[PDB]
Amino acid sequence: KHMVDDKIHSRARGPIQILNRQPMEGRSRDGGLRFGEMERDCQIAHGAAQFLRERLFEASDP
Amino acid sequence: PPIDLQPPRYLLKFEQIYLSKPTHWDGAPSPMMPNEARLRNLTYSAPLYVDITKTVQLQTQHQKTFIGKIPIMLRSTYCLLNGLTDRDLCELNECPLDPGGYFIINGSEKVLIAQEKMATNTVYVFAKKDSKYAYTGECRSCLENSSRPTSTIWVSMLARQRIVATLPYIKQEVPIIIVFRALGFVSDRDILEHIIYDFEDPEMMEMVKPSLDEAFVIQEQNVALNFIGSRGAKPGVTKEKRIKYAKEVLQKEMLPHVGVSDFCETKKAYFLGYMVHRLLLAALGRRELDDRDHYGNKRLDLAGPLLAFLFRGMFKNLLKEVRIYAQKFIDRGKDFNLELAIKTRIISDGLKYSLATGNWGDARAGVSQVLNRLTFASTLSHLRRLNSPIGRDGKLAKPRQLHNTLWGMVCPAETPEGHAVGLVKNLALMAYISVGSQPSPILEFLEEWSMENLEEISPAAIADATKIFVNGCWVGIHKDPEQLMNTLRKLRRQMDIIVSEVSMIRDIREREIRIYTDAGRICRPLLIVEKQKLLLKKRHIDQLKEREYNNYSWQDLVASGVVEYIDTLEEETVMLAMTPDDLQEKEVAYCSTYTHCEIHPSMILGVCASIIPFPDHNQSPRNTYQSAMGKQAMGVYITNFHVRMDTLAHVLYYPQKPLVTTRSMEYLRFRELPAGINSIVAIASYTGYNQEDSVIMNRSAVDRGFFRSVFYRSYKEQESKKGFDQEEVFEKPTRETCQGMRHAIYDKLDDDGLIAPGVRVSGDDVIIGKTVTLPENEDRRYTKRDCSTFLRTSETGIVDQVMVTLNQEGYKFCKIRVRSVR
Amino acid sequence: KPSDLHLQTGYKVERHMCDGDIVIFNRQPTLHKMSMMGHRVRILPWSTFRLNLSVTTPYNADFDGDEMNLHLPQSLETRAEIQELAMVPRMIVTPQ
Amino acid sequence: QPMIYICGECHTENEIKSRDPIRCRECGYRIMYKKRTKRLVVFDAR
Amino acid sequence: SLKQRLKGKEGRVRGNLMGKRVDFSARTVITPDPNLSIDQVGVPRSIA
Amino acid sequence: ALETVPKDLRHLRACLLCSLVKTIDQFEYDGCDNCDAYLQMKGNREMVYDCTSSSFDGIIAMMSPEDSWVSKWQRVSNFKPGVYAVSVTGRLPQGIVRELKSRGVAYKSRDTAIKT
Amino acid sequence: YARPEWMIVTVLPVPPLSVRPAVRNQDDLTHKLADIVKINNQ
Amino acid sequence: DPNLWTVKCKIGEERATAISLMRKFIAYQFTDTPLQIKSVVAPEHVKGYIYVEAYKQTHVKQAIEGVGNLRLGYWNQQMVPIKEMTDVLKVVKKSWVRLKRGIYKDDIAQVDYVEPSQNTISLKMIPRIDYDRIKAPPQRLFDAEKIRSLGGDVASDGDFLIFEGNRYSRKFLFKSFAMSAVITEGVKPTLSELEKFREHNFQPGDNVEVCEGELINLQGKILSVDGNKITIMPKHEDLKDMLEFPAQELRKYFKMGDHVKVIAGRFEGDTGLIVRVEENFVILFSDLTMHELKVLPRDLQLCSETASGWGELVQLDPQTVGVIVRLERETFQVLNMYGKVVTVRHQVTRKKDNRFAVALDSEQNNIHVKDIVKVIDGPHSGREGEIRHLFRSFAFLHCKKLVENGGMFVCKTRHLVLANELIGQTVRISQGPYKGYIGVVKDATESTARVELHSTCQTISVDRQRLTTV
RNA sequence: UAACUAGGGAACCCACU
Ligand SMILES: [Mg+2]
Ligand SMILES: [Zn+2]
Ligand SMILES: [Zn+2]
Repeated sequence: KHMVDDKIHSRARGPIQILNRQPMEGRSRDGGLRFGEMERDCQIAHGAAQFLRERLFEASDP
Repeated sequence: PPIDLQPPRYLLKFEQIYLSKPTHWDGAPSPMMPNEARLRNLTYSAPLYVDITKTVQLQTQHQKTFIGKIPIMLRSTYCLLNGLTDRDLCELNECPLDPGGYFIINGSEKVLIAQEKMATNTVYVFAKKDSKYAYTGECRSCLENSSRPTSTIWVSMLARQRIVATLPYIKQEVPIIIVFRALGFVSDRDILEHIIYDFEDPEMMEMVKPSLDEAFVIQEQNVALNFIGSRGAKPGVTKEKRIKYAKEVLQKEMLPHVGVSDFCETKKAYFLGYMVHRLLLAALGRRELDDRDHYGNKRLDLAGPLLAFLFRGMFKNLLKEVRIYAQKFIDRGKDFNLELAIKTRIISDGLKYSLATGNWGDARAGVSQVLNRLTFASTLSHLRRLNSPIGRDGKLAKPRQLHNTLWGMVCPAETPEGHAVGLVKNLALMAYISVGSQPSPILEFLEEWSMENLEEISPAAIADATKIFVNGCWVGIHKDPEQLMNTLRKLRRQMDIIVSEVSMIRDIREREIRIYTDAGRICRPLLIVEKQKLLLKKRHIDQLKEREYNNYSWQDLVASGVVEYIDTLEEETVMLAMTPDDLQEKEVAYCSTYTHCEIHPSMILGVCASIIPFPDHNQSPRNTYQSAMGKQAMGVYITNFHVRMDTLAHVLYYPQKPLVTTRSMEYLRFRELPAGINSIVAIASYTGYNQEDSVIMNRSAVDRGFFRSVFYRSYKEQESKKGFDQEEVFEKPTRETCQGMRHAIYDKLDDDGLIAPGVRVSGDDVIIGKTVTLPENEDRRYTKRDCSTFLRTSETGIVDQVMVTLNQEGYKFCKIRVRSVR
Repeated sequence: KPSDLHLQTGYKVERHMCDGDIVIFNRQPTLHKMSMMGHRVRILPWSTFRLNLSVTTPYNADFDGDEMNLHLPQSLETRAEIQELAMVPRMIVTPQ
Repeated sequence: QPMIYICGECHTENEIKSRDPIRCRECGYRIMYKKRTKRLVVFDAR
Repeated sequence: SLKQRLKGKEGRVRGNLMGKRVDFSARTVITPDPNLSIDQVGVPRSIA
Repeated sequence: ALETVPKDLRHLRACLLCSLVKTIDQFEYDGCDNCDAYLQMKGNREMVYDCTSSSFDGIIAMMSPEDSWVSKWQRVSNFKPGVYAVSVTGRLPQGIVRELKSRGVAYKSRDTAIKT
Repeated sequence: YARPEWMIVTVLPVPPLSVRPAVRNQDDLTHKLADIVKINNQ
Repeated sequence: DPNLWTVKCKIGEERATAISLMRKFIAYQFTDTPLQIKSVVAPEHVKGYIYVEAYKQTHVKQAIEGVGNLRLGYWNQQMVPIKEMTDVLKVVKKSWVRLKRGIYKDDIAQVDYVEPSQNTISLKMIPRIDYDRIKAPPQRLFDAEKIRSLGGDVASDGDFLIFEGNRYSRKFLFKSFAMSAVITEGVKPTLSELEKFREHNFQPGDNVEVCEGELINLQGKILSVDGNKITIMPKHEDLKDMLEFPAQELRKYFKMGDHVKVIAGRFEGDTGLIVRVEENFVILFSDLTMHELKVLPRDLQLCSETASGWGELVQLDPQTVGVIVRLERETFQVLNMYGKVVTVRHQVTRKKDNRFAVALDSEQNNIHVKDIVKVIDGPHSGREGEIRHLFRSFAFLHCKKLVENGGMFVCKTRHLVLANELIGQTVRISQGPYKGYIGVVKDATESTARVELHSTCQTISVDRQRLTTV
């Protein structure tokens, strides 16, 4: 049952939640992916602090 | 109990129940076919009538008063399509391939997952190695056909060597000798007669001696019951009303399975003596400890016990509401109106909520799951699924492991490999859960033979004879255990008195014989081996090949004394031949004392592990992973899929039966609704696109229809007649008239706001034109707002078919099934 | 209208990404720093992320229905940052 | 202007109105099936 | 409550401040390809 | 007895003298159940409207005034059991008060309300 | 910065509409604040 | 002495509970099951629970047995404390009334005629009805012609009228209602209700002087506030101590040259600076205009916020746009492109503003919104204003010096100087590689068009020269 | 002579890793 048209999604500045101005959840509501805690740790490890600022502030909810 | 109200008294009593056929209505009584109940999101539920009798005395009876609607699982004896021929089912748009066993609740197909539990009324000895107790006994005592739940008594030895008891509704650790004195047994010699059955082993008497010497201060029944009533969950006022609360606890709270009556003092005393004696044997090690995971120690609550446990509380709540109504309408002096007394929503909406949601109460969840209709294998495997009640995310392994007593009753391979390994299981093929019968013919048969009851014995002849139990409760003693077990088996190989499901177990090392007649035990049929020969002779195969002619069924072979159902307790006392061609021929002999023979070893597997070719040649994690994937394969999941408005239907163009098949696929009907295509694989390193678990496919084969599937998705929407402030209605919305209308194509819609079938739609195309009115259209020029369901974005396809109907509420209601080939 | 599609120096144009753009590619669970690395975009027809074979081992990604997450760096500054720190040639040898 | 629906079990066809309760005339069957569209369909035979 | 709005793994600190939903991101299945370099990913057109 | 107890909630009136709460039917048919011999409102409706109150606050079902501290605070201990009012708005005319004082009954007000 | 008499909430801050939303439909925090102000007026 | 015990009861049925307990006391006062309690209290305003006077809790439980209305207080009882038992029986306490029940709850009713039978009074009300049109509501005037048009239960006597449940109106409702069904004490209507039919305001931070006493001419800033005798704590000039003054001794004095606002009267809402402080006439100039505003000293306050003083594009009709210059209660004052200030209703339409629109001046230079332009011709020739909105041939100019219309006027732009069809149409690709495919046009341009193909799962774009409709 | 944005949550269940 796991087809790739059912699983593909991308997103760019689409619908935004009302409780906080972060993107939606899930591909059915055109939501974006979660940049979770472990990715925050991994980008600390890279030392990409401008990329980490771009993810966690600018391209999520400025 | 018949409820009584004190003024002239009157009592209500309910005596004879009536269960009609499922029927919908406002409207006239008409038989609701279950596919109609699936399509209009109805609830396939039969109404439930009962007669009333009231005495005020001035009695009046009230025949066939409507209690309420209870749901019916399909292919029952009270469904409409019981026993119908396959032509008749295909006239009803129901397929004959569907096994039933699921409820239709609001059009949704629900499956009651069988829930494991510890076996009731059975003494267990466990070791809390972390607590202050060395060995703790317990007995989850629960009387059959009793509205009250189980009430576990604990009898536990302290680790330091006194023995105490945790009783129900009593918060302190009561000593054992206090409870025996509180049952009217004042002598230490008499209590020691009820506990230790031999006075010639001084070691066990020396071990019970400190617990006996704890409570030599309290000697009277009065003082003992006073100490029982001290530190209750409901504490006592004085000497008065605390003697009665303690008498109530010893009468009605501990051990209801040995009886709740005034003469049941000594029976309860004998069974508590048995609990303390088994705890002493565990503290000696003369009997081993008990396993929590042995499946002779468990029961399976199926839909019968689950709906019974639900209906106890809901019928009691309906009685409580009738009592509230009668308390209101006697104090006005008038007479109550009984049809307004019994409100039907408390007995029907509760069943509908507990089956529709799965929150099993007003407690636990996940009991009624939505039926999985991707594959016929997934549908069968969802109807044969057991749920361990142990919660998830536990770091321990012993409730999850494959215990030895899962042999033949439950599949070893099939389990969800996520965080529910081993907890959720799938039943084996020939295993069958005993639906349970009444113990009373067995008790009459035992009193017919020379069994001596507990209220008529000396406590001296107990240890030289075998203690005999029925459903846990100890019914007496018998002197000659052989020729009793031969007689009970001789009656089960004939079905004279004892039902085939009922199980005898002679414990031979410790002199016990226990007969279980519970509802929930899990058995499987085995052949029967006299001296070293099967009883399955050639004439049975000759009469059994010629079925539909001789009318010689399986049940005639159970009646012939050839096969019989063995449960898990009785597997501990059986010598089981694997196959007859090896294990009745003389060799350097292994045992030569076989009692039963396995029918075929392939029947130890589940329904999804039966479709695996050569699964003994695989590795066992691979068998588990295929058991997961076989529930997910696309295929023709049902025969009437063109009628069904299922959400997410995956069907396949050209499914094939396997060239390499098992014999057991003939019985799952996998060659009739298959899932997958025979393909000429090659196992080759190649260009490098089959690298790390991927496969190279043939484009020309795929262009010839190879695994080209088709994915259906339905879309339901109804309008809502409300209090005039917002009013949905299906219509084609207009840009100049409607407000908030999203930028999409609305000329695909027809004149009623729906798509005609055979129309291409894509992502964010409208499928249902629906407009809801706006209350401030007068409070200008801008009226009713768009509330439309679009096609699900990043999907596309042709609208397969559209049905238009009325719902349960009488409101217009449309379903649209949209087809997309894959 | 075509009158405001003119471009003078200083406008931004949010254009669809082409070949040679840099993306961040990771797999939950991101255990170490080579579970989230920077790739260059190649536009291929069918609807999957075709990625190479030797990058399976840091990702622990065995293509049997694994799906990966692809982040795009929006500024040009963070694009140069990913190119100079988190490229998979610069993450061949691990520090652990 | 009326929409033609196929009467479920009856398999006959009938008109329908806006704000009309959904009932067959033959036996009052509640499930209607909307007829196939009148515009053209064309399939690439691939 | 407010303390229950903040205290969870799904709360404000961990659930929204630490790990948050991001724009400009895609998620699809990977399939192998040996005909492109180790720092190239072949993304679809409808993602791009 | 039960004859003192009001039959319904409609037109409940408290007396001006002893704050006895009864319906207008019971004042019309029985007078005052404590001191009608000093007031004589039985057989006259206008005497009831002059001698009972249309505004009262709080009721007391005085069952045993011989052993009640509430009867000590409300000064109704020497009376009969019945339904009494805590606060009574109203006043007798000067003719009735002077006639009661000529019979040795000084009129103490049952208006025990804290007026601001 | 931190005074012990300020720990006793003698005036309760009610947060704005950005914190608790409205979607016609109220927030759970608005229901509990309704309990606050109802018992306060009582 | 016995004590009082709280027993929870049914709400609204506490008086009947005391009546039933008194009947139960008299019915069993000679029997062998006596009520050993002493009294039962059900107050006038305490709603939800009653009081039992007894020496024991067990006497209360054995006395309330058989009473269903107290069943939520049957298991446990709570004693009123000893110091608090007097708080039980403690009671506190052409006109206008407000009706108690019905749809006219707490609405202002003018008491027209007091009927001396002491049952009802005639009340003049404003009808909260929908004139039998929605029901098969705010206060608005009684429209007799609408209820003669819509029909129903209606009877006309010229201006006198009977309608809809025996409602009596004339010219304005005149209906009888009970004195116990109205509150004849504590209404106090306002001035808008007079058209339909001292005070102290000290604020923290304001400056006040002392007019009388030994502490005279001490000016200090206000810390706290109370009702009548405030006992204020003013921070005076050159005094570290906090003195005490009531409200009758103080007065809102303000030094010349400060932020002032007006609290009430004709001059409210307006701000400014005061100029010269007389004995009581305090003259000021506003932040908006330079008109002399003379106020009482009590009608001033000290507030440091900037004045408010808005300016939207609304459509007077689809031929002529307008610009709002004044926000009012029920109307807008709107300045169109003609220059004619009009007064229109709230229910004009909001036009989409073109913030990138281009216009030409008299000297053929490109001008836009927010441009400071001089007027060299027309009726407004000589002024200089900022462009706020644009039309095909008109431009609206704002000027903070020009006090008329909030600064807005209009000039023609040539008197200034700077200082698809194919959508949703089934097409057939008749040329190219996709030739012969039937699809539906999703998007379309001058050049190309996106076609949802009926056959494949894909939407592709082709030229319009390649498409042929059905 | 083109009127241009999106709206909830909470629980359970299943699946993927
Ligand atoms: Mg994988
Ligand atoms: Zn028909
Ligand atoms: Zn009196």
